Amino acid sequence: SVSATRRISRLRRHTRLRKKLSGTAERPRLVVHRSARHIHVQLVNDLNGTTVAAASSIEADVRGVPGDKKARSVRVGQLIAERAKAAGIDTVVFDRGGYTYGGRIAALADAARENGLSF
Amino acid sequence: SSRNGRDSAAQRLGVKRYGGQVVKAGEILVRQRGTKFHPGVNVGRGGDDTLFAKTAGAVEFGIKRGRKTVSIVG
Amino acid sequence: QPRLKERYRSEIRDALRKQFGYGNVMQIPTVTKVVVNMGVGEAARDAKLINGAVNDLALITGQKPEVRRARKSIAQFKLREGMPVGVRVTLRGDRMWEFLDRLTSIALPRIRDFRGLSPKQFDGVGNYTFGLAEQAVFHEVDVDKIDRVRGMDINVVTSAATDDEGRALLRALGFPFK
Amino acid sequence: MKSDIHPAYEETTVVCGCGNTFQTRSTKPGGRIVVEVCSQCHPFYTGGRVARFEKRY
Amino acid sequence: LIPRKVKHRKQHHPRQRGIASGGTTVNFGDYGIQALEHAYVTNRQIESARIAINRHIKRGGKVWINIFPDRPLTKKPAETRMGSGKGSPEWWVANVKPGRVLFELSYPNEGVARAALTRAIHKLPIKARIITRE
Amino acid sequence: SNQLRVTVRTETGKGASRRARRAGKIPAVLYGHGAEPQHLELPGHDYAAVLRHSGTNAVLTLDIAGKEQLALTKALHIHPIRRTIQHADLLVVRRGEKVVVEVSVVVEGQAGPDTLVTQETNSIEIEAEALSIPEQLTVSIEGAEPGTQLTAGQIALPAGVSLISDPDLLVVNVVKA
RNA sequence: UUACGGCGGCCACAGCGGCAGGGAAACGCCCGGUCCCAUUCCGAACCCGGAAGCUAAGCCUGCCAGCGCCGAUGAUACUGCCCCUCCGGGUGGAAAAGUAGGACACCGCCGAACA
RNA sequence: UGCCUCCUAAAAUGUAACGGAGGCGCCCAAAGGUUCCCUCAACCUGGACGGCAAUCAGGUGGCGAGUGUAAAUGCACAAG
RNA sequence: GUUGCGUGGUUCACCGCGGAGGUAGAGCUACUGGAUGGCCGAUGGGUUACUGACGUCAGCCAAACUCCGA
Ligand SMILES: [Mg+2]
Ligand SMILES: [Mg+2]
Ligand SMILES: [Mg+2]
Ligand SMILES: [Mg+2]
Ligand SMILES: [Mg+2]
Ligand SMILES: [Mg+2]
Ligand SMILES: [Mg+2]
Ligand SMILES: [Mg+2]
Ligand SMILES: [Mg+2]
Ligand SMILES: [Mg+2]
Ligand SMILES: [Mg+2]
Ligand SMILES: [Mg+2]
Ligand SMILES: [Mg+2]
Ligand SMILES: [Mg+2]
Ligand SMILES: [Mg+2]
Ligand SMILES: [Mg+2]
Ligand SMILES: [Mg+2]
Ligand SMILES: [Mg+2]
Ligand SMILES: [Mg+2]
Ligand SMILES: [Mg+2]
Ligand SMILES: [Zn+2]
Repeated sequence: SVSATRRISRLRRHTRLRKKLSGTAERPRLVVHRSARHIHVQLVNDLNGTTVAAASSIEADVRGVPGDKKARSVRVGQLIAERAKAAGIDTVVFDRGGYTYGGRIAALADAARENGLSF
Repeated sequence: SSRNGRDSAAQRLGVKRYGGQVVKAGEILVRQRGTKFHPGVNVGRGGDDTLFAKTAGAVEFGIKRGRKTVSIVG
Repeated sequence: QPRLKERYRSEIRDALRKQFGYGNVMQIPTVTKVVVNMGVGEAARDAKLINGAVNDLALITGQKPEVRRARKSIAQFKLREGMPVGVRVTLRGDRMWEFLDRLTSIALPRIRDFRGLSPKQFDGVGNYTFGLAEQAVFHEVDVDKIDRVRGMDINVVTSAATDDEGRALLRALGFPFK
Repeated sequence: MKSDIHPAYEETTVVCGCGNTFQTRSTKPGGRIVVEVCSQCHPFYTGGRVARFEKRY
Repeated sequence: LIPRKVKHRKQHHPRQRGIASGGTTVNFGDYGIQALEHAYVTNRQIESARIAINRHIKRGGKVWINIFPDRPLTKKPAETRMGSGKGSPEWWVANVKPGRVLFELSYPNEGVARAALTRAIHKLPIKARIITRE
Repeated sequence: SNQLRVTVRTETGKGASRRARRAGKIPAVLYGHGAEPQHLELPGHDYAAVLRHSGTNAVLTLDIAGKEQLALTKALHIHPIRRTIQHADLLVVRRGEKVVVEVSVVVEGQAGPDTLVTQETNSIEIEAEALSIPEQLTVSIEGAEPGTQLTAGQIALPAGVSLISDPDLLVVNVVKA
C-alpha cells in the first residue's frame, strides 16, 4: 500500500522533530496539517494539551480567495497570525508536521511572520 | 602461576540524589554509563551521561513511554 | 502517448472484469514498475563496468542506471563491502509502457533459438521475472562497439494479488508464454 | 537530476520486413531503427524407430 | 557422561542448601530413586549405578537418568603449597538436593524393579528411597 | 456423595497454617464463578481418604458451618519429602458446567514379538459437566509393528466428553527390542 | 449529541490476527509534470497544479479469546529479629510460577456537521 | 606491578587473595559539528552466467543485525 | 582518643511518607550457554533398522544467563 505508508512515514517524521520542539504557554506551537485540498493550523500549548487559536482553509473566508493553493495558504497564514494576537501571543515555534519546509507551508510561515508572529 | 589479577578502579556510579530530596541548581543526580535513566523536565544529560540539575527543586522519578526518567519539580 | 498504454485502458482494462469478478474498478491490476539489472559479478576484478555495463543500459532503457554496492564481504567471491557489483535501472510511468512495447514487439523474438517464456516464473503475488542472454537483442546497443557480452534479468511488478491474476494481465500485454 | 545526464530519447519510427510498422520513443539516432523480424513475422507467434523401418521397407 | 562444552571452565562449588523444587516426582517411569540428603553425585557414581540396574533386570524396560554432571570441580597438583592460582578441572558433578529424583525405571515386575533400584542406591553417596507413581 | 465437614479459618498466615497441619487439618480455598473465595479447613485424613479412593476428580459436598456446597478439586500442593497434601484449590460447581479437567489413561493388552511399550503421558484433558461420569480411558494394544503409534486422536471417550488438549499428543508408543 | 477530521495525555487490560459494515464536510487513494522543488537511476517517494474516478486499500465504527498482554486470593520458597545444640519453633515482612478471572482500551482541548 | 570493563561483592557506595575471564600505551581531517532523510539481521518465494551465500523483485520480520577498538551499561525515538 | 573555644539537637532510635536496586529464591518457547526421554526427519555414512541438524511435546541446570523479584 502507499496510503498506509504515507501516514506511518509522516507521523514518524513528525515524532522525530517533536523530541526537541515542544512549545509552552508563553511560546505556543504552530502545528500545520497539509492535505491535498486544504491546510489546517492550530497553536497547541504542550503542557495541558489546549489549543488556544486555530485557522483552516475549509472555512468560508479562505475558500473564496482566487488563485492557486499557495495563495490560500497565505490567507490562512494571515488568519492565525491575527488570532494569536487576540489571545496575547507574539512569539511561537513552528512545527513542520513531518512535511518539508517549502511550498505551501513556507508560504504559510512567511505570511505569518509579516503579520506579527516573530519566529 | 596465573594470568589474572588486574582490575580497574571503582567509578562510584549510581543515584546520588533520591526521590523527594531537595537539590540545588547544578547538582549531579544519577552518575552512570549510558542512559540507564533519561533526562526529563529541568534535567540535562551531560557528557558522560551524568544527569545533572538545571533548576533548584525536588527530584521525582517516573516513566515516559518505557524509558524511566528523572525530573525536578520547581 | 504510447500505444501500449492506450491499448491497456481500451480493452485489457475491461476484459479483466470478465475473467475475474471484481466489484470495484480500483481492484483491476496494473503493472507499476519494470526493474532491469545486469548484476556484473566480474567487476570485483578489473574495475571496468562504467564503460561497459552503464553505457549499454543507458541505451537500452532510456535513463542512466544506479551502481549498486555489495552489502557484506564474501571471501569465496573475491568481494568486499561497498564494492560495485550491480547496475540497476528502474522504469516508471510512460517510459515503462514504451519499454514493454519495445521489448515484446521487436526485441524479444531476436533471442537465438527462441521458443517462449515460462509461465511458472511468478513469485507468489503476481510479479514476473525472466532473464536474457547478452548485449544482443536490443538494437540500441550495437554488436561492434562493445566489450565482453553480458546479460540481464527483468522484473515486472504488478498490483495483482495472486499468480494467475498476473498471468492474465501479461498475456494480454503480449508476453509469449507456453 | 532529470536534466543533461540522461541520453537522447526522442520519437522513433520502426519498420519491419513484413510490412508492419509502428511509432515509439527510443534512443536510436535519426529515428530509423529497422528490424528484420517482429512480433508478427516470427514463429511461435503464428505457428519413432518403428515408422522408419516401414519407410525403408 | 561429560559435557562437550561449558562456558566457564573453573566455577565455584554449587551450594548445598535447600529442598529441591524441580524434578521431585516420578515423571517418565513407574519407580524412582529420590534423594534425601545433599551430596555431589559424580559421573562415575552414575555410570556405576546404571550398570547395576541394567544387569539385574537384564532386558526389557527403560532406564532414565534425569540428572546430569555439568558442574566442574578442580584439583591442585599433589605436593603443592597453598595458592598459586586455582587448579585445573578434575571431576564432574551434579548438585543433588533432597526431594530430587535421580534414576527412574519402568519394568513389568514390581519385585525385580524395586530390588534393582536398591542395588543402585548402594552405589550413591546419599541416603535415598524408592518412591512410586502415587 | 462424599460428605466432608469443613470450617472457616479464623486467622490466616504462615503461622496459623503450621498450627493447622500439626493439628490434623489442612487449609484450602473455595473459589470460582465470580464469588469471593472462602478460606476453609479440611479434615485432613478424611479428605485424604476420598482422594485415594475416588481419584482427583471427586465431586465433594462441603458443609460450610451448616450450609451445603458442591466442589471439585483444581490443584494440589504435595510436599516433596513428606508426600502429604499441603493445600487444596477447591472450586465451586453448580450442578452441571463444562469444566476443564484432566483424567488418566490406562494401558491394556500385550505385544507379540520383541516389542517395548512405553506410554508417555499419563493424562489428557477433557471437558465435562458435574457429578463425575468420566474416569480412566481404557486403551487396547495388540502390539503391531513399530510404525504404529497411538495418539489422543482415536481415543475411546464416552458421550458428554470432548477432547480439548490436542489431537496429536503421543500417548502410547511401541518400538523394537 | 455524533459510524467525523486534527493535536496531545497514556504506552499492550491499549498489541497482533480474523469477520462484517461506513463516505455530508473532512482525511484519502486518485488525474497530470508548465512553475518552486526532487531521485547516489525513476514526478514511486518529496514538491507543485488539479478534481474526471472510487470506498478496494488507509482511516473510522461494530463483533469474536485463536496468539500475545494483564492477574489476584490462598499456599509456598526465601528472609529480618528472637528462642534454641543441630533438626526445627515463635513473631513481623513475603515472592516467582501456576490458578479463578480481566481484557478487542480510557480521558482532555480545537475544528467540522449537529442541536 | 599503572590504566580500562565484568564476576567474586552478600539487590546504595566501597571491599582482599600468587581468585575467575578479557582489553590498553591507540585510531578517525571524518568515524568531528549541524540540518534533513531512511530501517536492520535471519528466513521463505521467483530470476542469464550464479552455487548455502554477490546484485534484483515481492512477502515475512520490533530487534536476534549494527556500534573503529575488550567488557558492561545504553541505543530501533535511534547513539545503527 | 583527650582537651580549649565556637555552634545547640543538627547525632541516634522508633513510627508514617517519598524514593533507586537486581542478592536470596524462582524462571528460561524471554535472551546467551549446558542438557534428559519421546516425536518429525534436512544432511552424513553402505539402495538404508547407522548418524539425528533444525523444529515440536514433556522434565531440568547456571558466580560472569535474566521476562521477573523479596
Ligand atoms: Mg595482559
Ligand atoms: Mg569494576
Ligand atoms: Mg569526550
Ligand atoms: Mg527451576
Ligand atoms: Mg464526501
Ligand atoms: Mg504521480
Ligand atoms: Mg471496505
Ligand atoms: Mg499472594
Ligand atoms: Mg505470576
Ligand atoms: Mg554493590
Ligand atoms: Mg550490600
Ligand atoms: Mg557528518
Ligand atoms: Mg548517525
Ligand atoms: Mg518505604
Ligand atoms: Mg524495595
Ligand atoms: Mg549482576
Ligand atoms: Mg539461585
Ligand atoms: Mg537454550
Ligand atoms: Mg532432543
Ligand atoms: Mg543470579
Ligand atoms: Zn514483420
